[PDB]
Amino acid sequence: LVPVYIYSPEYVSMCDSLAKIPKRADMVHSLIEAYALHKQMRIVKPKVASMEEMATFHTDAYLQHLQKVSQEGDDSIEYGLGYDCPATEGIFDYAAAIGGATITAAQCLIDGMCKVAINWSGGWHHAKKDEASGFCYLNDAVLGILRLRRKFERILYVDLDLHHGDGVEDAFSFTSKVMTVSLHKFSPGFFPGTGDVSDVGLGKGRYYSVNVPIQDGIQDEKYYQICESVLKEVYQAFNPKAVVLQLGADTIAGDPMCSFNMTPVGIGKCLKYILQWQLATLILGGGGYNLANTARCWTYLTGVILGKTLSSEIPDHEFFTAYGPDYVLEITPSCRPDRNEPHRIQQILNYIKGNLKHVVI
Ligand SMILES: CC(C)[C@@H]1NC(=O)[C@]2(C)CSC(=N2)c2cccc(n2)CNC(=O)C[C@@H](/C=C/CCS)NC1=O
Ligand SMILES: [K+]
Ligand SMILES: [K+]
Ligand SMILES: [Zn+2]
Repeated sequence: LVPVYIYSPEYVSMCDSLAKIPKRADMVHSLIEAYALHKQMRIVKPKVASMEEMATFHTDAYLQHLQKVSQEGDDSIEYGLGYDCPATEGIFDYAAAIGGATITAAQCLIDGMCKVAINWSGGWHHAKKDEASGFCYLNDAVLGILRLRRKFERILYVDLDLHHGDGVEDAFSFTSKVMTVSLHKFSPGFFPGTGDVSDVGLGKGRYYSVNVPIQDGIQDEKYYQICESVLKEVYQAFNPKAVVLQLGADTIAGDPMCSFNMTPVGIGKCLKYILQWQLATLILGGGGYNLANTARCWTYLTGVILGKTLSSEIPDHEFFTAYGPDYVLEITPSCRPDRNEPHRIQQILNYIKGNLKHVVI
C-alpha cells in the first residue's frame, strides 16, 4: 500500500492565504514535486471541514466569531486574534481547510486506504478549544485524533515539534484512550511554558500524558536515543492501535528559533522507528520557520516514508534560488554547544519509566 498524500492546488494556496509563514506550503510541495515523490504516493483531495466537524473540539462561540468576522470583519472577547487585525476575514476558511484535510487523512486511515497518510500543512497543536495560539487557529491534530477514535481503541500522539503540544495534551488530559507524548524545549519563559516531566495528565488520564523536557543545542544522536527510549517504553505499556505524528521542523539547525540543533536525518530515525510498528499512522507538519530548511526536512522525511534516498542536489524548480548558497538537500548542524547534561537526561527517562508502570491495559 502506497502512502496517502493530502494535496490539491487549491488546498496549498489556501494554506498560504494567511501569509503567516509566506508560501511555505507551496515551497514544501514544490520541492516534493521536484523530487517527483508525489508520483509514488496516492494524491488525495482534502475535503473542507463543516461547522459541526470543527465543533467536535472548538466551542461554538469561537467558531461563530471566526465566521462572523469572515463576513463583517473585526469590550471585545479574547480569542487570541489580536495579531490579525489587518486581516481576519480569511481565518475561517483557512481553519476549515486545515481541519478538513487532517480529518480526510484520518478517514483514509479508517477506510483502510493506506497505512500512512500525510498532511504536511497540518499539525497546529497549540490552538485551544476557544482561542488561537502560537500561529495555530484550529487544532487539526485534535480533530484528526477524534476522528480516528471512531475506529481505533487506543491512539498514540507523538509531538516532535520544538514546542510543547499543549493544545493536544489538554484536549485528552482526562482520557486514557489517547496517550500524548511530547519532546520539547522546556525552560522558564519559553513558549508555551507547560510540559514539565511531572505533567502526566489528570483523572482517568493520569500517567497517559508523557512530557520530555529538553535543553538547547541537542543533536541527532542524543535526540534519537532519548526518543527511542521513551517510545520503546510507551509502545510496550500503552500498545497503540494508531499513531498521529507531529513533525514540526523548528528543531532543525538554522531555524530562527535557534534552540535545538537537529538535522532531518535525526528526525528521520525517530520516524523510521515509529513506522517500524506498522500501525495506521497520520503524519502532520507544524512549526518550521526556516522556509527552505522546512521544505528540505519534510521532503527528506517523505523520502524516508517511501524508503527512498534522494539525490543531494536540489533540483531546479520554482523556488530553487531560495536554497543557496549550497543548493543541497543535506543540512549541516550549527557550531553551537549542547546544553543537555547526561545525568539530567537519565533522570527524566527514569522518571517517565516509573510513570508508565502505572499504565496497564
Ligand atoms: C516574534 C516571535 C516572538 C513570534 N511572535 C509573533 O509572531 C507574535 C505574533 C508577535 S509578538 C507575539 N506573537 C507574542 C507576544 C507575547 C507572547 C507570545 N507571543 C507567546 N507566543 C509565542 O511565543 C509563539 C511563538 C511561536 C511559536 C510557534 C510554535 S510551533 N511566536 C513567535 O515566536
Ligand atoms: K513537541
Ligand atoms: K491522555
Ligand atoms: Zn514549534
